[PDB]
Amino acid sequence: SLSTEATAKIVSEFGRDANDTGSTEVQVALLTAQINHLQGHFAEHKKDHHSRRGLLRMVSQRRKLLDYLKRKDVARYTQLIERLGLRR
Amino acid sequence: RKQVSDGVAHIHASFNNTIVTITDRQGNALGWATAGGSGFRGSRKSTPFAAQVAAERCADAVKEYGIKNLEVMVKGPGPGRESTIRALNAAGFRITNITDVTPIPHNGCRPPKKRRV
Amino acid sequence: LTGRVTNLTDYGCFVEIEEGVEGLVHVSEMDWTNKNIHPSKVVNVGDVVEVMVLDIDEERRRISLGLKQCKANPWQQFAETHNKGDRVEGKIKSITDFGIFIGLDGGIDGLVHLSDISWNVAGEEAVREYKKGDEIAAVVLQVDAERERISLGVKQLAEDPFNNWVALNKKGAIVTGKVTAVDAKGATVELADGVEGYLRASEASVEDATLVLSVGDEVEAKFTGVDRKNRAISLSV
Amino acid sequence: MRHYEIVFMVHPDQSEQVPGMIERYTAAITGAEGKIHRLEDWGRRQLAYPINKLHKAHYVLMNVEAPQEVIDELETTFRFNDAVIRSMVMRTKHAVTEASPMVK
Amino acid sequence: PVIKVRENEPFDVALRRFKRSCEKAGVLAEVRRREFYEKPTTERKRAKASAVKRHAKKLARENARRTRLY
Amino acid sequence: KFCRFTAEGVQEIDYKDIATLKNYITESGKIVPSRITGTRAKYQRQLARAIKRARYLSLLPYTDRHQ
RNA sequence: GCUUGAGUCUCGUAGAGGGGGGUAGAAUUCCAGGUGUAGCGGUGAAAUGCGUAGAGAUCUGGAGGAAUACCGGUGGCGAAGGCGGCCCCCUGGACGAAGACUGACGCUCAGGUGCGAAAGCGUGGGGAGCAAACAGGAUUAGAUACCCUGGUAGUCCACGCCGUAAACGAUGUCGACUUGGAGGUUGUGCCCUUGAGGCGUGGCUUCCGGAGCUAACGCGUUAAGUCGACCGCCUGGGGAGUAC
RNA sequence: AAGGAGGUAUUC
Ligand SMILES: [Mg+2]
Ligand SMILES: [Mg+2]
Ligand SMILES: [Mg+2]
Ligand SMILES: [Mg+2]
Ligand SMILES: [Mg+2]
Ligand SMILES: [Mg+2]
Ligand SMILES: [Mg+2]
Ligand SMILES: [Mg+2]
Ligand SMILES: [Mg+2]
Ligand SMILES: [Mg+2]
Ligand SMILES: [Mg+2]
Ligand SMILES: [Mg+2]
Ligand SMILES: [Mg+2]
Ligand SMILES: [Mg+2]
Ligand SMILES: [Mg+2]
Ligand SMILES: [Mg+2]
Repeated sequence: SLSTEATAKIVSEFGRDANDTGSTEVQVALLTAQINHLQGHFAEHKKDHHSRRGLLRMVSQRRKLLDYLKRKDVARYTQLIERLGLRR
Repeated sequence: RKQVSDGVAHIHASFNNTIVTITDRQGNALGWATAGGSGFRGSRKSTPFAAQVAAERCADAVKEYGIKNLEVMVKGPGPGRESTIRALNAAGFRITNITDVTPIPHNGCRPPKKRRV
Repeated sequence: LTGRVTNLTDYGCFVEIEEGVEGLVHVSEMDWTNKNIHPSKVVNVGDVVEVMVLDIDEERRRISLGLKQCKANPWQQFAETHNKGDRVEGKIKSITDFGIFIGLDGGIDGLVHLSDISWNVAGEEAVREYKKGDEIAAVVLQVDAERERISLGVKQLAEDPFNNWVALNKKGAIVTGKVTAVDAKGATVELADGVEGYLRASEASVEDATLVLSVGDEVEAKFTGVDRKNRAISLSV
Repeated sequence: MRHYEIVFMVHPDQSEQVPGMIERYTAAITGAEGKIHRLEDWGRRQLAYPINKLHKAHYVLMNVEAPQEVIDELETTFRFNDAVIRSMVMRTKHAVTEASPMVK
Repeated sequence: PVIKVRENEPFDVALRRFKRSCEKAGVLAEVRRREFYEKPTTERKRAKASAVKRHAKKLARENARRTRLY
Repeated sequence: KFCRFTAEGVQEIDYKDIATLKNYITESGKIVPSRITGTRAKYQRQLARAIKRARYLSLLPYTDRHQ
C-alpha cells in the first residue's frame, strides 16, 4: 500500500500540522493517492478480483467522506476537489 | 554363463501376481520367474505360497552364474512380498541389504475411479 | 597390480592391493578424457580392479595408484593430431560470465576468452548469439598440457575491416567521414563499416566543437594516428 | 532497500572461478549503491541428491542490501550462466551479520 | 526403508527389522489410499468424521474416570 | 512434549542449520509430525518451510532412494 | 458544540487471501537403446486386450503434460464460491500495543452493479493421467447397469459467454445485554525466566453445559436467550418453480 | 488377522 514516507508527505500538505492525520481532507487525499496508484496495477492484472474488492471500499469511502465534507463545509469541499483533481 | 556372485533380486509384488527378476549390479537381467508361470492361476496366483515357488524357480534358473551374495528390492503391496525374501534366503543366497522401493507419487497423476461392487 | 575397492570417495578411490595396504586412486587418476565422472559410476565398492602403482609414500603409508596408464591420454592424442593453429569444431558445453568452455574430441574442454569473439559488440549481443550446445569453429591458440587447458580463438576466422582500413590508409592520408557523435572534447566520425575515427575539438576547427560540427556532417580529416588499444583513429583537419 | 539472501551453487569444475564470480557480483551490487552484509564461501560440499548428474557442488552464500532492479539483473545472469546449477534468492526483513551454521 | 544386514544377527532379525521399518514409513497404507481416486468432498468428509468420533471417545473416556459405574 | 525452539526463544528456524533439521526428518526423509515431536504450531510451520527450502538446495534429501 | 459509534496516522504480528512469472522432486505415459525370455494383464471366476516383429520385468537416456506425498491440524486465510511444493514481483484485508487526530462522518438497503463450485457453450491452443458417449468381454431370466479391456468430448491454458448447486451453519446484516468449564490458534502486559513457570488482558475458533427459549429434537455469550433498526420471504399437498 | 499393555503419550 502507500509507503510510510508518502503518507507523511500528504499529511503535511493537507493538514493543519504534522499530527493532523485524521482530518477529512487528509483522509480523502490519502485515499485518492492509493486509488490513483492502484490503477496501474489493475491495468496489468484484470483478473485480480480480490484486490479490486478492496479498491472499491476506498472509492466508496472517499465518496462518503466527500459527501460529509460538502454538507459540513462547502468551501473546503470546493477547494479540496479542485486541488485533488476530482469531479464531485 | 559368467561368474558374478553378487547380484540384485528385484521382487515386483503386485496384488494379482508376483514377478521375481534377478540381475547384476549394472541392471542386466539374468533370469526371471513368475507365480503365474509357476503353475498357479486365479485365486492361487496371488498367494504367498505361489510367490515362494516363483522365487524357487528364479533361484533355480539362475545358479549357472554362481551368485553367492544377493541384494533384495521389494516393490509393491503384493500378497507375498515376504515369502520371496524367505525363499531366496533358503535357496542358498546371502542377503546383503533389503530395501523397499515401492514408487510413491508426491501427489501426481490421478488414479482410476473407485469400484462400486 | 590387481586390487579390491574398499572405499569410494569423491576425491579418490581406495583400492586394497595387499592385506592392510590401501592405495588411493585419484578421481583425477580415474579417467583421462572425462575429468568429471564421479567414482560412484565407474567402480563400485568391492569391485576387483587392475590398478598401477604410480607412487608409494612409505612415510605417510599411502600409495598413489594409476588407472590413468591403462587408458590413453587424449592430450597427447590431441598434440599429435592438432598442431598450434589447427582449426577445431566443437560444441558449446556451457556459457559463463568470462568465456565459453568448448568440448573437443577426446573429452577436452577448450576455453575461449570472450575478448576474441568480436571487436565491436559490447557485452549483450554476444551472449544472445550462442546457445548452449551450439557448434562453433575456433582455431587452437595454445594447448597447455601441463594445466590441461586449450585456449581457442574466433578472431582468426574473421578479417578486421579495421586492419584493412589501416592498411589501405597509410599514415598521413586525408580521409572523409560522416560524424556520428559530437562531444565537448571531440567528434566521433565513422569512416567505414566498423572503423571510426576521432577528431578532437582542438583539431575540429572555439572551446566547443558542437558550434562547428553537427551529428551527421561529413568532415574531411587527416589520418594522423591509430590507437590499436581503443580502436581510436586520431584525426586532424 | 530490500534485503536479500542469495545462495547459489557453482559447478565444481569452475571452483577456480568462484573468486571471480564473487568479485563480479559484489561489484554489481556495490555499484548500484547497495550494501553487502555477509559473504560466505561454504566451498565444495556433497549434495544430498544428484543435480544434473553431479555431486559435490560449490556453495556460495551472500546476504545483501540492494534495490530490486539490480537483484533482477543478477537473477537473469544466473539463468544464463551455465556454471551455477542452482540459485535461490530470498527476501529478508532485516540484515544478518552472523556466521552461518555451515561456517561454524 | 533401507536395511543393512549386520553380522551375527539371524535372518529372522533382519526380516523383523525390515518389517518394522516399512511400518514406520507407512508405505502400504499410502499405496492402498492411492489405489483409487477419492473425491475431495469424500476425503474432507472422512477426515471430519474421524475427528468427531475421536473427540467423543475422549470425552466419554473422561466421564468414565469420574462416573461411579461400580 | 517440550517444544525445543520455544525453550530457546528462536525467532526463525533458519534452514541453513542442517544439524537441527536432521532431528525433525525421518529416516526416509519426510517430516515428523508436531504431534510426535512436541513442537508448537508456529515453529512447526517455520520448520516445514525450512526443510522444504533445504531440500531445494540439496542440503537435505527428498527421499531415501534418489540414487 | 462533545467524544463513547465510525474512521485516519505511528510500530509490529500471523496467514493455502488474490494476480503474474520462475523453478524442484517424485510418479504415471510414450519413445530410443542394453540385459533377458514366455508370459503379462484382469477378475469372485473368466474372457476381450498386450506379447516370440521379444511383451511384461530390469537398466540408461530423452520428450511431454498434469498434480504438488510428508508437514496437515473440528489448524489458517477469504464476503461467499474457494484457497495447499518452493522462490521472486504487484496487491487486498484482519488483529494487537501505546499515543495523537477528525468530530456522528453511522446502520440497513427495493431497483442497480459486481463476484460467483462443477458441468456446459464459442474461438484458438494443449493433451501425460483420468474418463460421459461409444466399442468389445462377461454377469443375468433379461443387463441399454454395477465388474473387466479400450476409449472420444471433457478435465489443462488464453479470451469471452453461462449464472446455477444439499451455493448448507438448511440459521439475513448491524448493535446492546445475560451464570460457567475444557480446549485450539494469534497478539500483548506483569512476576522469581529460578528450567518450557505463574498471573492478567485483546482477536478468531471447537466441544460441553445453566437460566431462558423450543412442538420436540436441540440452541445455549460465536444463541434458536432478552431487545432495538433495516431488508428478503411464507400462507394445505399435488398441478408447478410448470404454462403464457 | 488374532492376544496382552500404556496412554490420549509421551518427559524418560
Ligand atoms: Mg487503505
Ligand atoms: Mg482397476
Ligand atoms: Mg480406464
Ligand atoms: Mg476466518
Ligand atoms: Mg437486489
Ligand atoms: Mg469448467
Ligand atoms: Mg471448451
Ligand atoms: Mg478446442
Ligand atoms: Mg470403464
Ligand atoms: Mg437457488
Ligand atoms: Mg460449499
Ligand atoms: Mg452443510
Ligand atoms: Mg437456501
Ligand atoms: Mg451445547
Ligand atoms: Mg422456468
Ligand atoms: Mg431446475
